[PDB]
Amino acid sequence: LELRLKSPVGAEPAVYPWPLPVYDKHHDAAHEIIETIRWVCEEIPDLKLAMENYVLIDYDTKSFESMQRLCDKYNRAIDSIHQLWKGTTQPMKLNTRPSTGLLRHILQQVYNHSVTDPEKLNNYEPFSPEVYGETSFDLVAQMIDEIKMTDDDLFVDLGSGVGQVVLQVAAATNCKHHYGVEKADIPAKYAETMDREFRKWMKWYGKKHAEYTLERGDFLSEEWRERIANTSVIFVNNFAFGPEVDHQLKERFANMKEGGRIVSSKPFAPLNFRINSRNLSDIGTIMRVVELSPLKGSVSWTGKPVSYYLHTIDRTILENYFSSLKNP
Amino acid sequence: TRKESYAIYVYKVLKQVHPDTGISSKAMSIMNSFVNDVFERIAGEASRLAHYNKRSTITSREIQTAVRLLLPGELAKHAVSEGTKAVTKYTSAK
Amino acid sequence: TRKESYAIYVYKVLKQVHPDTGISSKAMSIMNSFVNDVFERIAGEASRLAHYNKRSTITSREIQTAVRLLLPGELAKHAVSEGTKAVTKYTSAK
Amino acid sequence: AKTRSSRAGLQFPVGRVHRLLRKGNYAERVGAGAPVYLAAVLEYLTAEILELAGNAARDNKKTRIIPRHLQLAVRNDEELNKLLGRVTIAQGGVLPNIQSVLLPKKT
Amino acid sequence: AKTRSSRAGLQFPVGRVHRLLRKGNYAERVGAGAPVYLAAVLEYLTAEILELAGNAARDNKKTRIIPRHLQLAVRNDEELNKLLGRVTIAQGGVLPNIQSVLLPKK
Amino acid sequence: PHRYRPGTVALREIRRYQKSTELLIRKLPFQRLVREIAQDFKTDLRFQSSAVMALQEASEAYLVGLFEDTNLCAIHAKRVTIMPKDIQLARRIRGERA
Amino acid sequence: PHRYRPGTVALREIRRYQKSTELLIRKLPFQRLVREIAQDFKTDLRFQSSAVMALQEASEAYLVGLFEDTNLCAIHAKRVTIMPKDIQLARRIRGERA
Amino acid sequence: VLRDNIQGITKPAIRRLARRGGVKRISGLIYEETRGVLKVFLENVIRDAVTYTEHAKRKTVTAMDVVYALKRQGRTLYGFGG
Amino acid sequence: KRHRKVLRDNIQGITKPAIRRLARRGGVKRISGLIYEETRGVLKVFLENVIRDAVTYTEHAKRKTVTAMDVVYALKRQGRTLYGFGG
DNA sequence: CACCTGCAGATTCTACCAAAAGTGTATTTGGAAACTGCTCCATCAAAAGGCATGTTCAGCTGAATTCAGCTGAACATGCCTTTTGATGGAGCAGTTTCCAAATACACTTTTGGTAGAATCTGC
DNA sequence: GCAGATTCTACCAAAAGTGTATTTGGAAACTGCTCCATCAAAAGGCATGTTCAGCTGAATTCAGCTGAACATGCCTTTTGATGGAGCAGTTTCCAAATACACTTTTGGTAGAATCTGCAGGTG
Ligand SMILES: C[S@@+](CC[C@H](N)C(=O)[O-])C[C@H]1O[C@@H](n2cnc3c(N)ncnc32)[C@H](O)[C@@H]1O
Repeated sequence: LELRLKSPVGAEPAVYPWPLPVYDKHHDAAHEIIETIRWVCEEIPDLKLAMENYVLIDYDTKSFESMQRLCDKYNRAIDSIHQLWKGTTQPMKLNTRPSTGLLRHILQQVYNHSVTDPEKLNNYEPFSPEVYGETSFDLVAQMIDEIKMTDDDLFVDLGSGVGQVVLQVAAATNCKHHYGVEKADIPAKYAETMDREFRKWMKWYGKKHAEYTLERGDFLSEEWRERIANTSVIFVNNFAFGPEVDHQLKERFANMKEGGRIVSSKPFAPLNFRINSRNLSDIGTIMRVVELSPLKGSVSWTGKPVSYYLHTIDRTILENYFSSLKNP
Repeated sequence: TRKESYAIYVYKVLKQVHPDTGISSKAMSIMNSFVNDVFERIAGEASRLAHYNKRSTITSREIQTAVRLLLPGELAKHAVSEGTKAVTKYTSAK
Repeated sequence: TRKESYAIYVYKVLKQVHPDTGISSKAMSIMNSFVNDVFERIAGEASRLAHYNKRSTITSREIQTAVRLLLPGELAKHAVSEGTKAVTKYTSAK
Repeated sequence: AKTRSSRAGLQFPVGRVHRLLRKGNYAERVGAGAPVYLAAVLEYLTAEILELAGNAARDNKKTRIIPRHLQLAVRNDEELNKLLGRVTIAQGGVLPNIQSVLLPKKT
Repeated sequence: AKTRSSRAGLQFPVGRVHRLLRKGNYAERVGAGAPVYLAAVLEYLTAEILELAGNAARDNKKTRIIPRHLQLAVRNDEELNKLLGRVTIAQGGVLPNIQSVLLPKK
Repeated sequence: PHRYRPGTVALREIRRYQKSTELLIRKLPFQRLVREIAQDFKTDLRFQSSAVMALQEASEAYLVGLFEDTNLCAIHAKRVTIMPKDIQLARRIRGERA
Repeated sequence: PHRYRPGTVALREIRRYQKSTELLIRKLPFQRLVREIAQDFKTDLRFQSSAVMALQEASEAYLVGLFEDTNLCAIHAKRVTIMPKDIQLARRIRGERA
Repeated sequence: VLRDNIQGITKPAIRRLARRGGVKRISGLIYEETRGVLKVFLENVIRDAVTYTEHAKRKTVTAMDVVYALKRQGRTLYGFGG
Repeated sequence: KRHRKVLRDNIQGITKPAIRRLARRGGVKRISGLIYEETRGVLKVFLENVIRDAVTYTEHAKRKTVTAMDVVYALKRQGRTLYGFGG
């Protein structure tokens, strides 16, 4: 028939059809069922005790019966917790921040339900701006922790893909607004469905999120020059978009107000920035650069570690150039 | 007999990147070896390439392919842009 | 379009050395690769030798030095004697 | 008049490079754009190595680039290290690198 | 007219070797003896390998030289092995060789 | 139920494969692997048949010789079992890692 | 009387020499070795002084890099002491004796 | 049942290669390590071969493109032309 | 020209401390007593090979003086390209 | 390791210029471009020859322990390399002369490569 | 028995060899001049040789457990047959590359003069 996993708070349950839909050769409906159940067990002590009953750890992905005895144990366990939650125990608070293992899982659940065919997004020829966005969880966590977000800030993702980075930042840190703009029609279209689904799923799990918009647009345009300058936290994914594009994005980080931070996967100027007598076209005349630690557990398809590079707008660099020229 | 070297051109470039930095004669000798080395490597790859394709002419297209064959990833990308740009500009000036 | 190879000459040599021994197609292709490979190594070495010495001409002397640089001991000695012998014989003939 | 280097916007000598290509016996003919493209690449690679070597010199509180700085620049840069993987820079020394198991104590 | 090969007493083609040298862009000029000397060297090396290869075919009870025999001849010959130290002979296999420590303790 | 001791058959296989020259990876799977890698450099490519075979002859000769060096490294550490660290040591010294 | 433990000064020496670039073999003795060897190849040769320095820079770079590989071979065998068998394995994998 | 292509280089095929290489006993982890090594080898050689293919304005990788690629990588191969 | 001392056993000029220093630059912490002679033997082969080719270039040019360039070319031929001496 | 003095090596000018490099007509031609025939490559069907998987235990790897003696650290002694200089002259390298040998066609001859047909033979 | 090597006839653009005339690289000849070999003298940076014992390599023992051998069963690979994607052979044609005579600019470099980064010693 179907398989149903009911909400711990009594939002609206998640329904998974039988036969099980497959999204790709690495993600199927069955694996989403198993992951929900682990993470709910981790949030609610009592739930996991009730998952101890009957047969446990002999379920398998496919076989109606094997997954239904697990689902059915969970649905009974949810009911019990809801009766209990009317009592001395109270609902799972929606001001409690998510933990990193749980947050990763909420985006994974959400992702599969917005994007019903991710392999297609993965066909790109390297060296163009059509190159589909999205970043590993670890990298984005490195950004969130090191480069603080405050509620006097504005977060923007140029080349956001499906907008999962923005979402992750908005549940884990607060800001005035959190945004995603993506150029290529297919991943951006999905970015809207992600924003809505993400909000439904954050309530469902009883956890806190901020306020965010994933927008469909073009991040390689004139309008977005002004958006970037009045923004103070820019995450931008680029490296595999070509030198041509790297130039045009650089020009737009130039428009940025003093104080602004740019977190990128592209070293726009050398780490150890030295003066040029033609840095009237080079972005490094207006920024301090340092390269953030490579993280292992985020390797590419050539098997290379992904870095991010922290660039900080500082006009002292510029002030010094000019003074050296005024002399003699 | 006059003996040529890329020294003055290496110096001009040094001054563009690091205005107040000098270079010892031994380092300049190393830079001159480097330039000659890469010139020969690229020229030889270009020569073979042209021969393999039964072409008697080495054009910027053979230099570009030689550069791609010889240089590691990111260096090849940037070298390619700089050479392409230099030729497009060169051809626009006459 | 003609496809030249050393096959017929390798075969003549085979008959001199082993009159009743044949050679398969794949083996012959290996021998053709061998001859082309040694030809290129020797020729390239001779080319570099002449350029190093600012000479426009590759003569039997550059071929000889190239052989001594490229081939291991005994092989070089016999190759040199074979080469010298052929140029002598050749030079003495109306 | 104007040099072919100025027309191409280069610091490296296009004329010289064209000449060297002809004298090197690389092909019967060498097109006009070949030396331009090649001079540009050589210039770019030299800019890259000098950028990094001057930084190594600065790191070592020196104003003059010496062979050691060229070596630190090349060996600390993945791509230049590969391009010069079979090249020895005289008076370059090596990168400080002591295998872990050789250090004393524990933890 | 007598071929340059016959005059040199060679089986390898002097004329072709001269031509290949000229068009290989090795030098602006190529002297008359160069292609003769080079052809003779190529002939000699060829005879050396075929000599040892043929012997290997014989030891294997075969009258036709196949790649395996060229590999056995080259790898069992110290000098040829070094000359061809960075060359792979297709369908050559390797020399029979088991590290002693791997043999059973009889 | 007859049973050869561990190693007896291994030794038998070494002798057998060192006597022959046929390729040891199956052709189609190798071809698929080759095409997939090439598609990342240029889409819609075709391959002459001899091109794939040359790649396989070269790839197999490379791995076989690498296994020989790997084996010397395992033996150097007084083992007779090759491990990943043996392949890594060999590649580093060959300068493929260095 | 004070004494550093064995290995302490060795580590100090490693840091010192990896920081510098001067040649480590005495110059005249190396020049005599070059002349002796060259003389056995061909009598009555003369040498430009930079030709001998070039041979020395190349010989030392070669030896330092070989000791790095040798060291990796000793460590591979769970030792910290390099031995002739480590140099031999390193040269064999490099194809210097293969 | 699906199958990742590099997984098509099977444990038995790898063991045979190892046997010709004189190897008597193999660690379970060797197979994946070998696959990784083989992929890097093919990526390096194929990249150059395709570079020659494209320079020739062809859509077909020829044996010669491969031979030239192997040769510049110091892996000269005899038997396929050149 | 009168006399010219006989050169012999100069491989011993490559002393134990010099070899120890070279191994330290190579990151080596402990050294077996047999390493010194082994290293001399390896250095002799290296030098014989490079010097043989260098002198071959010297003779070809009909010179009696081995130049820095004869060595640079010999090193290059052997895949040991050296920068800094005109090469 | 920041500060400070003596100095070799480096960046600072003057004048000379042959070797470059560039500007200007004439003449030549390599190879892009378009059309197209002939391979031989991609793909499908089915006859065909391993590979995947779980079981059992032999024997290998590596941990724990011990200790002989190698090899590092420190030291005394003084040899020989290094440094600073000078000098004869071997020989490398510049300059001019000038032929033996190479390039440059033009023409006649032979020859290796290709295509098709059919018989032969090592394995 | 048969896939692949061998034998034979026929076709011909491609080569290669011969003949003729011009062009030229680089040898011998003479010689300027760098720099190589060598002798001298002084002295201190290091090599040598020894003592002593820390701790490393090498041996021995042993048990957990990983890999080898193997039996059991089917799915991916191999083999043989067939439309076309393009690799090539052919023809056409000009943008662009030699060839060649001047004219102008510039990188070397010989010699003398003043500058300046940092080696080297100190605390
Ligand atoms: C590497 S993808 C981003 C993936 C996602 N941001 C992440 O970090 O995983 C880069 C994105 O930049 C987008 N892009 C490029 N130029 C743009 C432009 N001018 N305006 C908006 N988006 C642009 C592309 O469409 C592409 O999806």
